[PDB]
Amino acid sequence: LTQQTIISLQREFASAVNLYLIPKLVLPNWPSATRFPRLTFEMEERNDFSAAANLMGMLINAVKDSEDIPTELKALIDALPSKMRRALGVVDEVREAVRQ
Amino acid sequence: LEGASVPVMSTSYDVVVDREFDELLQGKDGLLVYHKMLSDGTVKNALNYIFGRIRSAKWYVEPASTDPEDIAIAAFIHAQLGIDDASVGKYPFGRLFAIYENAYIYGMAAGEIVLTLGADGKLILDKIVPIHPFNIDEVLYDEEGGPKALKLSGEVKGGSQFVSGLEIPIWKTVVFLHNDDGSFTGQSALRAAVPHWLAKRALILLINHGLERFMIGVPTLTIPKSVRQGTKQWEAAKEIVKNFVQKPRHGIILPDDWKFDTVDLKSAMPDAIPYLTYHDAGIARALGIDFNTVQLNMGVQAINIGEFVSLTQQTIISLQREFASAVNLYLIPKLVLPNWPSATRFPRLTFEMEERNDFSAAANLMGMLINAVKDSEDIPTELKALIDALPSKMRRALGVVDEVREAVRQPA
Amino acid sequence: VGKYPFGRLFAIYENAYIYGMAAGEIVLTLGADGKLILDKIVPIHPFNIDEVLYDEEGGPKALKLSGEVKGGSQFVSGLEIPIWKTVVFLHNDDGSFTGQSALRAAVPHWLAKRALILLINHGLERFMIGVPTLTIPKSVRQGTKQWEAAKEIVKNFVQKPRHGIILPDDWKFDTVDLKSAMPDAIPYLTYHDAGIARALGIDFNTVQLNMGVQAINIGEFVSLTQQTIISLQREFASAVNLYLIPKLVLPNWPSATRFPRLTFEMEERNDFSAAANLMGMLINAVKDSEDIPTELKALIDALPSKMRRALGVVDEVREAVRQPA
Amino acid sequence: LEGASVPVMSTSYDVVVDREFDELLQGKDGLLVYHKMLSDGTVKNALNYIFGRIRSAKWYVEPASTDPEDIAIAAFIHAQLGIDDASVGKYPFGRLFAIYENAYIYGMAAGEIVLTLGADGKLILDKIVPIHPFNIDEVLYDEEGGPKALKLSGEVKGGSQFVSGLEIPIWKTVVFLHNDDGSFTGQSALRAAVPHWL
Repeated sequence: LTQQTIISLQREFASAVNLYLIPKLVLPNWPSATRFPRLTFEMEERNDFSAAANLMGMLINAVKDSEDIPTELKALIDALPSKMRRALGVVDEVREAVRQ
Repeated sequence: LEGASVPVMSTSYDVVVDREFDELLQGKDGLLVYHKMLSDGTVKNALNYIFGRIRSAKWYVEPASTDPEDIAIAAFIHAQLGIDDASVGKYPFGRLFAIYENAYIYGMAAGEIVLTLGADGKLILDKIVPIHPFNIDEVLYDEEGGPKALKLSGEVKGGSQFVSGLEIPIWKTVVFLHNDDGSFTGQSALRAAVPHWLAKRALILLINHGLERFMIGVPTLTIPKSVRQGTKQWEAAKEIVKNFVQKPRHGIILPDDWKFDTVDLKSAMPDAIPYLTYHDAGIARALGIDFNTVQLNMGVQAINIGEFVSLTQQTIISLQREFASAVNLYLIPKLVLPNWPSATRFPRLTFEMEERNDFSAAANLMGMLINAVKDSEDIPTELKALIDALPSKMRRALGVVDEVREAVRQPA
Repeated sequence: VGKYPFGRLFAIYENAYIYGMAAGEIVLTLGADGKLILDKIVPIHPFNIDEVLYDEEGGPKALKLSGEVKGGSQFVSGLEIPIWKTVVFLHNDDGSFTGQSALRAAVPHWLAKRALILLINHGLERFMIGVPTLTIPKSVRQGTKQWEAAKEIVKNFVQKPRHGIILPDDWKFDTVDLKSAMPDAIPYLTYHDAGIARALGIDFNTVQLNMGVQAINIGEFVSLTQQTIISLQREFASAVNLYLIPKLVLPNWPSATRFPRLTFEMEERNDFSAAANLMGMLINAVKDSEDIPTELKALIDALPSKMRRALGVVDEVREAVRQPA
Repeated sequence: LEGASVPVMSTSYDVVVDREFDELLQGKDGLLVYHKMLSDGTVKNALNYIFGRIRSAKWYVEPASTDPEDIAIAAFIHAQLGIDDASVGKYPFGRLFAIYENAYIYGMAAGEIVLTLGADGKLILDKIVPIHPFNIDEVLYDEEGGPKALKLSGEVKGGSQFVSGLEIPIWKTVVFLHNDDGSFTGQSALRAAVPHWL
């Protein structure tokens, strides 16, 4: 119940960074830029980790005999309905790009 | 084919004027009461929970149909709001919720919709200018009782100038009403909490006063009839009574015809805490919260707190629908029509229903679906086909298969 | 959520629940497809209904309205609308076409609660502060310095307790002996207060909520309350099915003899774990099918009633709408 | 393509002036009350929990789209902040949270954004200079009630000189407001706790 208060404060903080800071860092380097990256966070409302970890195991088992498990697994996850996708966590394409 | 034969009429009869019978809560004097209630810790605790839960409802855009054009228009709106997993969004998204919060507290609020030319050649949302009910003189109506404009008066932020009877047409605005009864009159959610709030404040004053007389005692000094005011003896009497209260360690030396005592109150102090917390917790009950916000986790209670949080969801889901209705009626058509002048049906802002925790059972079913299509040549396609064929309860438990999100996530 | 007018119908039904009856004017316009479509519902508040007019057989034929146009442009006096231009919501119609407020049976508990809060407020002051008494010699007369001193003592006892009381030896100060502790009226107050919600057919305590020693199974009392709320859902659906849907169908299909019906999913018990498990067993059975959706829908419609209904609605109308042209 | 016809207006009516009715909590005298409340053990216990949970929220950067260019720009920002599993980050990341904490306590705070030339040729974040509400005289507004600058007065740390009415344009700053009602006026989160504290 207390998380509904604290998540509101996280949104207030993110809004200020997204409005005042990020455009000031992007425009100098990309003067034509029309849309901007956004700072955001993972929603923590309830502890569904046991059920979510079990589903993660069932997804891996399904793509196990794949010639490229990472690619097939990421494809299968993005196809899940919203509640099921979000329970596994963030598939961070920006982290992936930085780690190249 | 004929239009309406019945006009919109005021909710007025006898002492009830535009839904209100109590003179102290009529018009802008009413707004000052609701403003003062925001300084109460129990009111603020309730609004923090309610407003937090509303924003967390997993907001998304449903298209008018599965037609590719309806999907395209829905994707434009998705992009305008910055729909995302945390409902952070682009700047104006958050501003709409802040205006709706003023409507919840005061009964009505609004924003001016400002468009600009996008890089694509499309007209896009530039900003929402918030309008506070303190700065609304009145709503103006046509001859059939339909709203046509807002009349505004107030000081420009910074104190450069006063605004005096400025009129803005309704078609340039989004208007949020709380609990509209059909007359286009909003009402503060705090209305039914006023009696409990007044009672709580009066009881805290009474307990504070009682605690001093039972904690310290009321000193009495009985002296001979010969002692008159303005004597050395008289000063000594006043000094004894004063020191009893201020300097208890001092002690009291008396001649044998002077008698000191405290008033016998003839019982223990009454325990008013249960009656105080009845009125205090009653503030949150009046907003439709179905768990005790003052005792919270303390004391002997029901085993299943989760069920009382689920009961509270029926109140908060109603507020989510009220917010969505206003966006769908006032904002989305104003963003679509400039770019698609022939448009006859519109995307709708909506949310995921959160009533019960069925996640363990739903995740287990999700696993059984994946296992069934596992040896498919294209698992995503087959899985989405199988899900849309499920009976309603089973489909909805898995979550939203968001075709608009899918269209946006198309790489160019 | 729906389109704008959907929500407006629920707001009108809410007025019917509170007051006994309410109504809305149905306004149609020409759609892009050439069809007559719903334009809007104009809500009608019972404060603005003079009466229902009846034919010679006691069937309703019109509403007579009086009220002020919103914004105060003019007063409307005895305006008559035929019933066929309206949706009418009655709460608990007994067969006579007379609605009754759901709040009727709560009035006594509401009056008792208000009277008890006044009585407790008054009692709490006399037990918390005390009623001061001052006994003085017969010689002390009104309109004297001594008389003012007496009035100042009793006033200050109430207002300024830290002040203290100095008395000559033939003056006696006391508080009235009430001869017992204050009676605990909280249980009787909460009996009447919680009684307001009992009178509306709610079967859990809405005043104590989660607090105090209780039944283990709160869920069963929420299920009992569903029998009240499902009845209200049927009352709402009946009015839409009778007054609104035929008015949307007949203009476009003048020969129409049968009509679609607004309905809802029955929510009585939480059988979701068992139902989700069965759904998994059905899928596993048709898994090696060349067309799983078709075979699965065939198998589900063949299930016995309890088992079919537990899975939810197989909505053929939703399926038709979701057809891309 | 029409401009706004309605200006931003103050939340003021009768005794309510810019959201506040109690004289003892108006303006900078108000800030002294909220500062004193920080020495209360129950206030500090609550702020420790709230501020800790905010920083622990697994912060990351979402791109404007799945387009490779939008991903590239998002990666630049990710690198500027030093996004990582513990939300430790590079020096300035932590400074933004410290400034937001002042906004929560007092109602508003700010930071000056300073850029420098990076090794790659790009303009990069050099630092955020924190601005405390004790050292803000006022926000300056345009004719439509939009904020344009901050006017500052205070003593330079170390006591070298007093600064008097220094003006910084808003485009050189990040501004944090707590619970902005639409008027660009923040409010202390501690406001509703004052009666219980007394």
